[PDB]
Amino acid sequence: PGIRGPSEYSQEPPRHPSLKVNAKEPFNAEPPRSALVSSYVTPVDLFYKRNHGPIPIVDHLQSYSVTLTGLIQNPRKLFIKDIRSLPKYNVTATLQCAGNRRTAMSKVRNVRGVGWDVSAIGNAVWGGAKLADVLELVGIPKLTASTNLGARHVEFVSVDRCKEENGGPYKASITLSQATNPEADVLLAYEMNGETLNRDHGFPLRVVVPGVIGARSVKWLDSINVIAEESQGFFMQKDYKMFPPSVNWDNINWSSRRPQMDFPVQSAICSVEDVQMVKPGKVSIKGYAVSGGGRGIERVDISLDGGKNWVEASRTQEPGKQYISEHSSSDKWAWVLFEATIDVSQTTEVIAKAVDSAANVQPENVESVWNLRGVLNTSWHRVLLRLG
Amino acid sequence: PGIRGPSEYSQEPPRHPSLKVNAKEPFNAEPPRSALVSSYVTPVDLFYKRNHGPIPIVDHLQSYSVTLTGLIQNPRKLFIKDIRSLPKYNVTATLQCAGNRRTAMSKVRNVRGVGWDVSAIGNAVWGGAKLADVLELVGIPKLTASTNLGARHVEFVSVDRCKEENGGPYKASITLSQATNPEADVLLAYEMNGETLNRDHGFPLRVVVPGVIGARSVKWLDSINVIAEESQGFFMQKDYKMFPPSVNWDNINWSSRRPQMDFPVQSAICSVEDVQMVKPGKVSIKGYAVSGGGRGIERVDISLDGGKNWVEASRTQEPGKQYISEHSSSDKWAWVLFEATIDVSQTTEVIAKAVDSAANVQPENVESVWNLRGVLNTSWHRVLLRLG
Ligand code: MTQ
Ligand code: MTQ
Ligand SMILES: [Cs+]
Ligand SMILES: [Cs+]
Ligand SMILES: [Cs+]
Ligand SMILES: [Cs+]
Repeated sequence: PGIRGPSEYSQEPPRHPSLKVNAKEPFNAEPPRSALVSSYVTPVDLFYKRNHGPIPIVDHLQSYSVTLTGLIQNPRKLFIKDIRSLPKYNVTATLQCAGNRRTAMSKVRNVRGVGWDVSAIGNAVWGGAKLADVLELVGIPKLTASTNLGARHVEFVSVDRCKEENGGPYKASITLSQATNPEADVLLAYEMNGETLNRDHGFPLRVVVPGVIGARSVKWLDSINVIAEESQGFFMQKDYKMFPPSVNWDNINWSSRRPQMDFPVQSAICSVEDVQMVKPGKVSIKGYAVSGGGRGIERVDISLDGGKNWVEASRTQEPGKQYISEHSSSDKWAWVLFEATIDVSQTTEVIAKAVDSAANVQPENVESVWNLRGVLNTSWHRVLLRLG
Repeated sequence: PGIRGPSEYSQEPPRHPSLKVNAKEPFNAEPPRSALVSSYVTPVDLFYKRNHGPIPIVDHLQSYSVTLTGLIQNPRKLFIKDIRSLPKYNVTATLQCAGNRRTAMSKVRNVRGVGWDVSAIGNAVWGGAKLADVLELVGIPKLTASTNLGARHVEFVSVDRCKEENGGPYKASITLSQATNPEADVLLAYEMNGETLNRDHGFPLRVVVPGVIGARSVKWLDSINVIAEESQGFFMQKDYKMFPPSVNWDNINWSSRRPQMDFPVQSAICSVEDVQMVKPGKVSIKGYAVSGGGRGIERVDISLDGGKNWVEASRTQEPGKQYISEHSSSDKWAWVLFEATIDVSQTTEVIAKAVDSAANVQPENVESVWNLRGVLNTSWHRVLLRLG
């Protein structure tokens, strides 16, 4: 034991004051819209924070370890020294919380849960060890779907403490396939944006699962548990699922839906507020677009006339570099930043929507995708510009 | 030379007479709706047929070969005997033509091209050698993105002859990443539904690229050409791209869009016609749903009231087996068949839409996704039931 998960909030780390706080305990927060999109790589200070419990505190860093157990030949135990000695990779990858844009779905028909605007999302450079390498180390070769021992899934278990698990830890799981395929870039990350991982973001070690919803990138690892069936954790089985609009608290059956992993094409306008005063002339419409599953953004469309007509915005990743969608130069796990300059002379509704590399679209209206958990609001984002 | 590509249509193979023919020369055809969905595995007789030119004819089977050239150490030449001696795989995979459902898009605003109804799609068991294995044979190891010789793409060149290429061959390409990853199941297929591959479908050898539009699964292979940049073939650069609705023949710039590979969530009702007479009582609404990229179908929704309310249809792959979406038992490259029994007492509009494992949705209206080439019509399919 080099680390503990507190059961109360007295030793929480400090955060940037500019953060819009959606829940204090546990800590759930997001940057102001106008700062989200200022840079392609999200500074740690401004990277959104989503926690189900108190933040773990490390008393003694050497003596911290991740335990490799379950359907494995030799249940080893891996120290932070051991993880840093594996071949290091740097993966650029956006974490988007499945809760992103929930508040606007709630406004239409109420949802229980923490409120989020348009910034429950962040892009960072993750440094660490590939999970496939770590599993090779324990007798599970690369590109394996299942083993002779019955292994099919990999469960990541935290050291934190959540009310929902009655004081137990946050957990998630992924398939052995995904875990064991180095091209899927699942990372045991000990670094974020070139610095040592912070407390808020999972120090000393988190999993990062690219192209998958935020909720699966488990922070503050206690164990990596190789198992026969998917994790039966509360947050795999009784959350983070996409129900149809007909489903409510009286008819919900949690086993009727599969756990959400991949996520669909998303965009939002960030350079202006949902209802914003402007001076006549040129206004810069800037924002983000992403899709899960390693799919890029082929197109961002912007409309000034209630969606009769669209004009195409520009798209960019690393600044200077030209963005190309299904391409070896592109950062396939990361968002894409969009900009369009428009001419305003009158009170104007502006709308943004994105289309990904697989030609997937965003739903026109929240109503068609409205869901009980208030997740994956990918409605066309509509903003209103007014003449002040 | 054991095979040739004709320049004229005098030696075309026979087809099933039930086929609805959309163009005779070259041969472009699709089964009647009502037969499409009778079985999970589409019989070869009824599997849709899409050709840009005359069908190649083989005069001498031994002496046919595929040539491995380009950015490769030892330009080998591989005979059909050699391909069959590699480890055989059987992959279940749906080919959907990017042109599927084009005619309905054209009704709204005219598109140039061959007309298709709802059946430019088919599901089969493909037998052959993995392309990753074949490339390993020529010194390119598995899970490579690029090589020291500058290789980044793999181009498949046919032996056929197309007007568009001025008598030259149909070609496509994929990334070295996709080609070389055995989990992507790219196959050099010599078998289809347990029999030897037909002429129509590429005898003796075609590529099948799962989870990617039909157009990339190049038939009647002449050469597998490892190269530094994407193929400059006509059908990669000047076709099979997804343009926004504002693009027309006066403003089109082909380099403005990337070549379409993955495709989005699609469904159609097949057990009844777009306008159909029924007797009061119980009517079975049966169809297909698919998505590209190895994504499953999480949900199919059916509405009888103009899309105010939806009820969930059932979903099935292999009969008897229970379909589960992101699961080891599921056929991730294959379509999903849906059925719902409904009660009709009155004249009724029925609507079907699907939602994939990544929670991607279908666009409500063609207008929003209308495009010049008339590809990837994934509009909600609406049918009209009348009281006769
Ligand atoms: N140990 C641990 N405890 C958590 O509550 C926990 N929650 C997260 C969810 S649920 Mo969601 O609501 O799909 S977004 C999200 C991210 C947030 O990463 P970060 O704080 O570092 O921005 O951490 C995931 N990882 C976790 N790990
Ligand atoms: N050699 C060759 N010539 C073709 O014209 C050719 N066209 C195809 C397209 S273009 Mo599309 O417009 O996206 S659907 C489709 C499929 C059809 O395979 P099959 O006919 O056996 O169903 O083969 C692709 N492979 C090809 N291979
Ligand atoms: Cs431990
Ligand atoms: Cs890159
Ligand atoms: Cs050849
Ligand atoms: Cs399977």
